[PDB]
Amino acid sequence: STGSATTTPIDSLDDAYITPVQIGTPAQTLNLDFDTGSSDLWVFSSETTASEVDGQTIYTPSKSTTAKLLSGATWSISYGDGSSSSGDVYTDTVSVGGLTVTGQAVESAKKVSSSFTEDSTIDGLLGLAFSTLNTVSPTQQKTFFDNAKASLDSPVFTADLGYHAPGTYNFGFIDTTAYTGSITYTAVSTKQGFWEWTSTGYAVGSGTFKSTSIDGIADTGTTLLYLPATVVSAYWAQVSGAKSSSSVGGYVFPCSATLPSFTFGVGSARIVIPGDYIDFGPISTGSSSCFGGIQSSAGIGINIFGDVALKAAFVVFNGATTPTLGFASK
Ligand SMILES: CCNC(=O)c1c(-c2ccccc2)csc1NC(=O)CNCCc1c[nH]c2ccccc12
Repeated sequence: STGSATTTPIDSLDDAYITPVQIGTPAQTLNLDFDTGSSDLWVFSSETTASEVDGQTIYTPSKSTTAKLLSGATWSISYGDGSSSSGDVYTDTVSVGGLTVTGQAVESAKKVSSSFTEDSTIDGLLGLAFSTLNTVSPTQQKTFFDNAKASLDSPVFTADLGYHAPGTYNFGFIDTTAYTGSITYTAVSTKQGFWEWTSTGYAVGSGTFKSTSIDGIADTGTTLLYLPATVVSAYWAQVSGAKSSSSVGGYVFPCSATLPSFTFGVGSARIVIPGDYIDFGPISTGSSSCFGGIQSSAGIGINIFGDVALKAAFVVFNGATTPTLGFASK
């Protein structure tokens, strides 16, 4: 089997991407944020504290003839940005772009934090990292991909995120028309539960490529590109007037600037992130100071190849017995 669904930026800055998902019988369609950096499929629901719902579409398990309460199961997750959510668990039928999993754990939110309440466009998250990160207790649950994998034509999914435009998530096949050149595959460590790999280096604009190992994660659920302070300083040094602002929480730059590209290495291959992908607009409405899309990972503890990086590429998440990642230009 295979599945294919369109993913759409939630706003004009590509702050996140939402993908429609069918849950239950009859189908309830929710727009979920496909997140290769976490492993819980959780949703706004009829159980969510009412003051914490502000425009989201909710899953109502009582209206699904295939929903079953998973007895005694709860979940609770906290992310590095400080956001969180928690609740109970149902199993139900979940479909993505034609690919169906029965008995998928659907984690129903009783509580969500302010960042989630404030994003009316995101009805929940669909985790695509490794199932070892799943938070359901006392019995850990599997991701959608883990559940679907054996049935797929090939045990893979691909992310093709658009810049200011829709893109595609495919499950079970590689669309050879969706990229240019070849796909370069690179080794993955699953030890931290992430799609963790090692970039071979970087360049800033038309500058010389610096060969250096940068370990980090391929994370569709993080907006920005978080890299070591040395690398980030080298990038922003090329933008006149750019500075790290403690008050704003990272590098900012004059909105009148033309940003250089940023290149990262995948083996001998090179993915080029155009400069405009790195512009995240005024820090506050009407400001002429703009927020940068490349920021320091110092204090995260890991580097994160988030949407800013991934949207410059066609990305293969290969869930073969030894997982790997593939990157192609497009
Ligand atoms: C800044 C978002 N990323 C993280 O927190 C994160 C971290 C992390 C750890 C410590 C400090 C900062 C970041 C490691 S892996 C990792 N990746 C994820 O956690 C992926 N899931 C993001 C879920 C998420 C958090 N806030 C949102 C708001 C809208 C849509 C999705 C979200």
